Amino acid sequence: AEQVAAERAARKAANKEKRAIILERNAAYQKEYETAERNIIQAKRDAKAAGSYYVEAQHKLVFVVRIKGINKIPPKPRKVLQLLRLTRINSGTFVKVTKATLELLKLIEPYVAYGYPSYSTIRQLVYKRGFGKINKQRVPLSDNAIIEANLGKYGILSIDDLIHEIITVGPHFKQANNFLWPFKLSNPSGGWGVPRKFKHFIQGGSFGNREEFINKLVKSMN
Amino acid sequence: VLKKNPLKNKQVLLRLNPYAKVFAAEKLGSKKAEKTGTKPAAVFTETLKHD
Amino acid sequence: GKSHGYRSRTRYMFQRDFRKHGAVHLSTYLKVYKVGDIVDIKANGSIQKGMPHKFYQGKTGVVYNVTKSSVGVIINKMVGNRYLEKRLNLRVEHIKHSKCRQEFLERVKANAAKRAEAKAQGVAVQLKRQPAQPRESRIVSTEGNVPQTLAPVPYETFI
Amino acid sequence: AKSKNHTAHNQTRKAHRNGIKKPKTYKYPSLKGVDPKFRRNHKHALHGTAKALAAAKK
Amino acid sequence: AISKNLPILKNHFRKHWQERVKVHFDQAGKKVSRRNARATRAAKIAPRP
Amino acid sequence: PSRFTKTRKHRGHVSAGKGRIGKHRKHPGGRGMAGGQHHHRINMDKYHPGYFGKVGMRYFHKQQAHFWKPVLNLDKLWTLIPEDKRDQYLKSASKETAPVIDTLAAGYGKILGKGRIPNVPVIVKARFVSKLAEEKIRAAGGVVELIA
Amino acid sequence: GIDHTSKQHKRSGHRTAPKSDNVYLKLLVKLYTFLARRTDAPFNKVVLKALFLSKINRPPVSVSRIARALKQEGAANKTVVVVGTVTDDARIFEFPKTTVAALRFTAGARAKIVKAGGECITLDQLAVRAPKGQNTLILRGPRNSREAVRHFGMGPHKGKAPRILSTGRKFERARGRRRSKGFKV
RNA sequence: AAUUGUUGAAAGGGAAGGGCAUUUGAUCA
RNA sequence: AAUACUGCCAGCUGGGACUGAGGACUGCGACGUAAGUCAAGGAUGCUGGCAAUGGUUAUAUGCCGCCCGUCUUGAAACACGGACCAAGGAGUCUAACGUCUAUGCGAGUGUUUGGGUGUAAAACCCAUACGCGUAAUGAAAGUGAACGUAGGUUGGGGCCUCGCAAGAGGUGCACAAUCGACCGAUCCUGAUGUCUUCGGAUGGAUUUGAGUAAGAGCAUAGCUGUUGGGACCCGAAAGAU
RNA sequence: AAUAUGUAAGAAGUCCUUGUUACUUAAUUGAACGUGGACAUUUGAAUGAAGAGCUUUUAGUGGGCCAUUUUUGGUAAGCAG
RNA sequence: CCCUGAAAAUGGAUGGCGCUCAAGCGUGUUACCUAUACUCUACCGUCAGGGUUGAUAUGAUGCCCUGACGAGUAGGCAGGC
Repeated sequence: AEQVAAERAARKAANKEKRAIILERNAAYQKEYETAERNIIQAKRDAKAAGSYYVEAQHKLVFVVRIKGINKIPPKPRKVLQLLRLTRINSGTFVKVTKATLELLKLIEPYVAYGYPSYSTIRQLVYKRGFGKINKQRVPLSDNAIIEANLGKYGILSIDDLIHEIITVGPHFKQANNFLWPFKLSNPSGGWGVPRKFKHFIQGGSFGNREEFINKLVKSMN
Repeated sequence: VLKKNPLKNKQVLLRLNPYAKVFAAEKLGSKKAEKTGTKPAAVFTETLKHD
Repeated sequence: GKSHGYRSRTRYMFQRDFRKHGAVHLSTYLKVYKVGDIVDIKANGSIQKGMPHKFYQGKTGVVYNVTKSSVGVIINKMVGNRYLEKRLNLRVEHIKHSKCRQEFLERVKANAAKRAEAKAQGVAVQLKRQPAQPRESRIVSTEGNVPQTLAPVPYETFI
Repeated sequence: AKSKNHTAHNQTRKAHRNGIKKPKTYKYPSLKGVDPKFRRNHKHALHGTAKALAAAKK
Repeated sequence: AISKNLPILKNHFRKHWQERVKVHFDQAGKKVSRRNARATRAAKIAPRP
Repeated sequence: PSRFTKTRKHRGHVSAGKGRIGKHRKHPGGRGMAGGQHHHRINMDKYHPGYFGKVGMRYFHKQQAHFWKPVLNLDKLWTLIPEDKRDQYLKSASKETAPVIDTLAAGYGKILGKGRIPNVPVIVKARFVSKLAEEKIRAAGGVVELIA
Repeated sequence: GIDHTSKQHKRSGHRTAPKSDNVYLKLLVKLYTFLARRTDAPFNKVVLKALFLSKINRPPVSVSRIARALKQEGAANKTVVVVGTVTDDARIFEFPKTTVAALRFTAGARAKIVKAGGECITLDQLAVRAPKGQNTLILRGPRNSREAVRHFGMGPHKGKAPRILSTGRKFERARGRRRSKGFKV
C-alpha cells in the first residue's frame, strides 16, 4: 500500500490544470468588463459630440432587499415576498428585469428597497455573504470545487464565473441565482440616512426604487 | 469549522481568485484611460443653458 | 324575509344588450361541439330553457357530453376549501367558443413548423416564448427635433 | 340578548390554512351522465377492438 | 350522546343491575368441591359405577 | 393502564383536557340516543341511514334451525377429504373408483359452483346443490347425490 | 423572525426503526440497514422500508398469489421475496418449484412448498445469497381487502359499508335506504 | 407547620414581599 | 490646469472592544528554483502575583415590577373565593364497541362451560359442541359469483435485458380512476317439454347491493373516543313509600 | 373604469397511415377507443417550492372585539348591524 | 402666527420642572442612544440531509458531520421526577 503518493501527485496535477483554466477564464472576463465599460463611456462621448443624446439601455439586473418585518402584511404581497425569497428582514436577492418581474416588484415595493447593482458591490456581496444551496443546506462557498460540483453542468465552475453570471444575465442566470442562498445582511453601519424608512425615495425614505443609489446602502449593510 | 472572509485574508483571496496575483502585479485597479478629447456640439451646448 | 332564487339578482345579468334584442343570429346553431373542447358560458335572455345559473355565467369549461341540442360542461366550483367538479348540461345558445385554445393550437402549429425548419440545420431553435425584455440602447438625433423648454403653467380660475 | 348574525371574517384564512386543492384529474374520466346510446356503442366498439387486438397480436 | 362514525350499540343496563352482579370467584373451589363429592359418592355407592 | 393513562399527564392543568369555555358538564345532548329526528338527524341521516321505520313483515317465533344451510364453494371441496388420500385420489382419476365426500357429515348443506375443480371423477352428497355447481361437476365427470 | 411557509420542526411522517420489541426483527432490520447503507441496490432500501410496516400494512401473501406472480414471462427462475407472512391456499392444486424468502411461514404453506420441491429461506439467507437482490421479485399482499377499510369514507351517495353490529331485516334498511319511505341514501 | 417568648444578626421618612448587576457583613472548597 | 461631488482599488497603514469553539495527519492555497516555511478546513509563546477568584444569604444602591385562581372581546379592579397551617380531596370501574399499535395462530381461530391432573383459587393436559370469519342479495318464497393466463387500458415501486454512464425495451406485486365479465333484487323478451298451465333455456337494462374477480380472518393486551350504568367531584325549588 | 375573477400557455401533446362499433351519415361520411410510425439540448411564459399526493382517528371551537378603506339604520354615540 | 368668539363644579396637568432670536411652530443637513429586531460567535433542544460492524470495543434506540428553526390560551403528542 504505497500508491498514496501516486494519487497525491495525480490530484496535484489535476488541480494545477484546473487552476490554469480558471486563471485564463478570469483574465478573459476582466478584459471583457474593461472593454464594455470603456465602450459605453466612448459611446456616450461620441453621442454628446455629434449633437445627439445617448439613451442607455435599461438595466437588466436589480438587487432587492426587504426593509419591512413579517407582521401586518397583506396576503398577496406576503405570497409575492415568499415567491421572491424574502422571508427575513434585511434579506436580499438578485432579480432579472422583465415585465413580469417589474409588475411583481411594483406590488411589494412598500416593503422592499431595490436598485441597480454594480460589479464591485456584487463581487463584495458574493465574497462576503455568498452561500450556496446543496442538499437543501446553506453550505458556505470557500472554494471553487463546491461551485464546480454543484454548477458544472451549466458551465460555471468558479466564484468568479458565478459573479459573471450574476452581473451579465445569460442562459443559466436562473440556475445561478437559485443556487445562491438569499443574502442575510445586517443593519446599515452609517444608518439609513432618513428619519422615516417607510416613505418613498422621492418622498424621503428607503421605500422605493433607488436606482444606482442602492450600491451605497448595500455596502453599508454588508 | 469557521468561515474566513475574502478581501481581508490574502491567502483565502488568492485561493478563491488565482487572477488576484496578476491583478495586484499589474495594478489593474488604477488604470489610466486614453487621453482622448471630444467637444460637444453647439446644439447640445446651447440646450444645456437654454432658459 | 329573504329571497335567494334561481334567477335572483340577475336583472342586469340575464338581460339582452342594447339594440340587440329579438331572435338569435343563425351562427351559434351551426357551431360543431366535440368532447374536450373548451367553451365559455354566457346566458342569453331570449331562451329560458337550459339557462345556466348565476355562478356559471362567464366561466370556462370543457365539453364532456353531446346531446340533440345541448352540451355538458365541467366547471370547477370553489366550495369551502376545495374545488368540486360540476357537470351541467346547457343549450348551444348560451355557450360560445374560446379563442385562447385556438390561439394555443395556432402557436403549437407554428411551434412544430419552426421545430422542423430550424432543426433541419440544427441551430438555436428557441421554441420557448419570452417576456418583455428591457429595451436596448438607442441614439436620438436632434435634426429638426430640438427639445422645447416646458414650464408649469400659472394657476387659472376658468369657469 | 341579541347576538351577531353572520360574518365572513377569518373564513378565507381558515380555508387557506389547508391550501385549496384542485380536483385530481385522470386520463380516463368518469363516464356518467353520457348519452346511453353512445355508451352502449362504445362498449360494443371496445369489445370489438379488444377482440381484434387479441387475435392479431398474442 | 351521538357521535361520529361509530356502530349502534344496545346496552341493557338501565335497572338496578349493580345489586345483581354475580361474579364466579369460586370456579376452582366449586370444581374441587365437585371432585370431592364425586369421590365421596363413588366410595359410598360401592364398586357400582 | 393508570400509569400510562393521560390523566396523570393532565394533572396540573385546570381543565384536565376538557376545555375552559365549555366545561365537562353532564350529558348536554341527552341520555343514550336522545334525538334522532330533531337535532342528531344530520348524523343519523349521513352515517346511519335506515334506522327509523319498518321494512318487512313479521315472522313470529322464528327458529334459527329451518334456515341452517351452510354453503361450501367448489374450490374448497377437496379439503374435506383427508390429505393422506387427497393426493392419491387426485392422481387416480378413474370413473370406477372415485372419492366420496359427505358434505352433510362435514356440516355443509349447500354446494355452490366456484373454483374450477380439477377434471377428476368424484362423488358428492349434499342436501341442496346449485345449477352451476352440478354442471361443473358433471362436466368434470362426477355425479351429485341428493341426501336428506 | 421568519414568515414560515411550512410547519417548523415537522417530522418526516415515516416510520424509522420498527416499533416492535422483537429482538430477531431488530437484528434483521440492522442487517438490512447495513446493506442498504453500504450498497447501491434499491432492493435493499425497499426491503428495509417494508420491514417497518405494521401488521395491517403487511398483509399475508398466498401461495396461489406467488404462483400467479411466477406465471409471468421470465419470472419462473426468480426468487420470491415477501416482507411478512406467507399463507397456504387450498384452492390451488399445482404449485411450481420456486424459492420464497419471508419472515414467517405458515406450516401449511411450508409443507406445500417442500412437497412441490421448493425451499423456505429467511431474509438473512436471501441477503447472503443475493446481497444486491439479483433475480428477485418482491410480492405484497392486498392491503385494501381488509374488512375494516370498507367502512372508511362513509357518506351519502357513497355506499361505504355503514358500521353495524347485526345484519338482516329492520337493521338500517328503513327510511334513508328506500325510495318508498322518503329518500334513498 | 400555623402561633408564641428569650438569646444572636440585619433593616425600617405614609407598607412589606420580587427580578436584572454590584459593594459591604456573615458563611463555604 | 486645479478643485467640489459621486463611484472603484484583488492599495497601504494607525487605535479600541468581544470571542479561543475544535484536539496525532487527511482538503483547498501561498512563499520558497530546491530543502523547508506560512496570517493556509477554529490561539499559541513568554512572564508576573496569590495558593485571593468564586458559591449561599442579609442590607444597601440604579432601573423595572399591581393579587393568586375562575368567568369574560375586555380583570388588579369599586366582579367573584381566599386569615393561616396540618390531614383527605376530585376523568375511576364494568359490558358491548370504533381507529391505531403489539403478540400468537392463520382459512382458520378462541383450553380454563367443563373433565383429568396438580407442590392445591397457582401450573399442565383434553374430546364433542359453541362465538367470528371463509357468500352475498331480496320484505319473503328463493337464488347464489372464471367467455379470458380471474379480462382490456393508463399511472405505477421493484426485477430482468441492452447500454461506459445517461438512457432504451419486457414483466410489472401493492394502490388510483375508467371500461368490461359473473351473483342477488326489479323491469323485459320468451327454447324443448307438458298434469293447459306448469316449467324459465337464451338474449338486454342511463336500474339497484353493506358482492365475486387467488380468501384474511380469530384471540389477548395497550393509548384515545362513545354509550349505558351514581360516571371527574360537590350543589337544587320537587315526587313517592 | 380600478380592484376583484374563470380558462389555456403541451408528451394525458401534435402530426402520418388505418382496425373495431349494435352511434351516426346517401356513402369508409363523421364521433369514440385504438395498433403501427415521427417529433428528449431550448418538454413548449417569469418566479418560488425543509417534496408532493392519499387514508384513519379525535381533543377544544360554535357569545367576540378593535384598526385602514367601502358602507346601512340613527342627529350623534366607546350604539347596533 | 396670534387675539375676541371660548363658561362648570376636590387642587393639576404638552408628565412635570420649566421654556420667549424657545426647550413653541414649518421645512432643509449631519452627529448621537436603543428592541427579546438585524449580522457573527459560544451552549441547549427539535427537525432534516448523511457517515460510522474491517476489530479486541460495549450502548448502531450508540458516536460523529453539515444545515435550518426555537413565541403562545384551549387542546393533542412525546420524553422524564
